[PDB]
Amino acid sequence: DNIQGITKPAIRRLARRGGVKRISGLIYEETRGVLKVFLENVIRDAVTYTEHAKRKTVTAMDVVYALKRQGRTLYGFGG
Amino acid sequence: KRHRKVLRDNIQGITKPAIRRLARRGGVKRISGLIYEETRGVLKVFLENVIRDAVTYTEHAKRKTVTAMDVVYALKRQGRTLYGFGG
Amino acid sequence: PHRYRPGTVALREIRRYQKSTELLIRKLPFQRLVREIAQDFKTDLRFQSSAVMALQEACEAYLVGLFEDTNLCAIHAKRVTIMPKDIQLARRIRGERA
Amino acid sequence: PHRYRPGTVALREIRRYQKSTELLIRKLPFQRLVREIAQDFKTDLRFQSSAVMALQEACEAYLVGLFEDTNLCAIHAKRVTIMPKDIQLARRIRGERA
Amino acid sequence: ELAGNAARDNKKTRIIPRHLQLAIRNDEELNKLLGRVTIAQGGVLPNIQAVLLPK
Amino acid sequence: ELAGNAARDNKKTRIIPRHLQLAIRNDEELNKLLGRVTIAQGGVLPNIQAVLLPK
DNA sequence: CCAAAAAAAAAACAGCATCCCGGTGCCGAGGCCGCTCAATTGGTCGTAGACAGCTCTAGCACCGCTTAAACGCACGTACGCGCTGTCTACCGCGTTTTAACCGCCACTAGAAGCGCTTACTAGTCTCCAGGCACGTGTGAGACCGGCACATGCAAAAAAAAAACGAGCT
DNA sequence: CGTTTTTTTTTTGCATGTGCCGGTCTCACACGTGCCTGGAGACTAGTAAGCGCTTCTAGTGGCGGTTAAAACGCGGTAGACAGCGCGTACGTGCGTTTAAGCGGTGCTAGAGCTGTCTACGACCAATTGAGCGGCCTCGGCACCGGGATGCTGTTTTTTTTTTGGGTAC
Repeated sequence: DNIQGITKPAIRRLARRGGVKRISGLIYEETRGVLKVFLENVIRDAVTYTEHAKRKTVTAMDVVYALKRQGRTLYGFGG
Repeated sequence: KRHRKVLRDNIQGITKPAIRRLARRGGVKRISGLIYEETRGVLKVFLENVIRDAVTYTEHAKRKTVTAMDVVYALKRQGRTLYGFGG
Repeated sequence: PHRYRPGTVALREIRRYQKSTELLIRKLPFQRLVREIAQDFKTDLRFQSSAVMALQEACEAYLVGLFEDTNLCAIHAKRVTIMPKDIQLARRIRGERA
Repeated sequence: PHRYRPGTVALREIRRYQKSTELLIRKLPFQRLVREIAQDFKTDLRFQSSAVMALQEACEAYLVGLFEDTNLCAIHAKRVTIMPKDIQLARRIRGERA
Repeated sequence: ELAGNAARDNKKTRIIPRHLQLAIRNDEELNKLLGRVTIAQGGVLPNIQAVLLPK
Repeated sequence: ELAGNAARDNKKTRIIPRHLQLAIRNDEELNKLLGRVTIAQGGVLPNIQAVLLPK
């Protein structure tokens, strides 16, 4: 329901930093299903750290470990 | 000291029919010419990168013989882990 | 009666947006899409605004990276228009999907 | 005389070798090639016979995986013939290639 | 269990490297567990691309 | 050093997350080192392909 | 209707190679044995982490205003895409060449196992400033704003390599 | 041969971005305090590993022969690749629409630190059988030859679509 909030003009801007000139309209659809799959994977694991600390607030340090888990290390928040 | 053997250039030992059989297993139906010396480029960089690491393991262990197990701590380190040679 | 040619502004937007470092997804519509999915693993959850920020950074950065490869897969097909089959391919090779 | 069409024996070879698991580099040239390279870091190194088999399993697989990735990039440029431009691509996405 | 199933499919009493590969690389889950891992003398699964078949 | 440079190049007397990101991907080695790393507020290098530019 | 014709197809025959069979052979699976060491039992002692309590940080809610951004539609351009003609690279098959691989040989580098000696680091307890949380100041950088100038873009004319005749042999 | 062309250079006018001169403002870098805990120090204690000696695994190298794989050339199929034309899916842009962002305040869930207590794991000693190294047998699986059968490619069998002269309507 909130999936869209990632607007067609938002995707456009990512791809333009991604070095893209011309974009099929079929892609805006595609990008959402990809982005969703990425946040699922990362979130899921990130909460798994929260639920093992037994907190109910998810922390920067919970995401950092879950990204570092997924191969995606994030310099900037704790570390 | 030193003894018989100094190096050679076995790079051309990768018979065309050898690289062709790899690609036939890799689902390839047709193969350009420029292919076979392209592959000789990559395969060479692979081993250099594995054997560098494996040699780095032997030197820690102060041997002169590279084990099966030296190759494996490197191959894994280079995210290409192998099952069938211990570890 | 002035008009630009289909592409010459996209290239201006490219030039511009690489040069800059600000988050190109709006911060609320994301922060909801963080909460929405998160409730599927456990309900009644909070989030440090930093840990929202953490996810936007990594998700924008991820897709930036994926668009580059998908761009490369579409050039490789004698194209400049990227397509879904150019994402599908760049993940297949990335080893994200089968 | 008898004569199959170009491609026909290529199919049978695929099926024949995809089926089996035995090494398709000649173990001698390989060994000399492994030795030859081993020297560049330090000369006069002995190798377990498992160690040269360990590498020859690692290398032959990696490449069969590369030719899978490579054959798609080619079909993905609408072609059947794999090419340099395909192995370059595959490696680039893979990040083995800057 | 699957390694054995493949062996018995193969008509073999003995599980062999091939069989481990066959099993792991058909089950989605095991495959994805063993993504960054090589299975000595396993080869690959019979996967010809369907654009490379006969006309 | 590399980022303290790219501050000078943008007449900046303070390093920011961009200046490191540029420093690090304009040294082939460090780049390779931090190959799987994601820097916050980094952005990419200016880079458009040949086939996208004008004739 | 009864032609094409060419294309497109169907199957009929003929041929080649792979699959699955029993007939054969050996070596590696599988097990049994006997022994060493690593898992268990029992007891002791020290502290990791659980629990209850409290502090207070920061995450959630809402609100109203000021745009920055999203949406939406319109018009046409440039690019996706098919189809087609061409041209030679590659696959197929065969004759010619090569040395991999086989089973064994003898040689001995050095891998690995032992025992001793000792110099090195855990472990304690005492002491204290390095480096933390806290709190204050002020100049970098945000942010304009406009002129000016250099970059690149979209046009609208002007020289320069096709199509178009007539028109001799 | 000197006519229509595209269409390839040439001003041509035009719009953004990049400043480099201004100028004002704000909050985050920067630095200062005060105290507390984490590194410094000196002494003790125990064993990890460095050293010298031995065992004997296993890694090397060379032979000689068999014949499987490497090589090379010829020929033509078929696939790469360019060219060209037809269609609309995208981009550009200005107009309308939304709701994000900002700065603010109100509320308290829960993050997080503190002092207490005791359950559980390390630690330490003795036992004792689990699981190892070694040894030995026989049946699974490699090997081979022979035959059935699926499967490819080349002819022939026929059967359509681009086209083609008669026929009434």
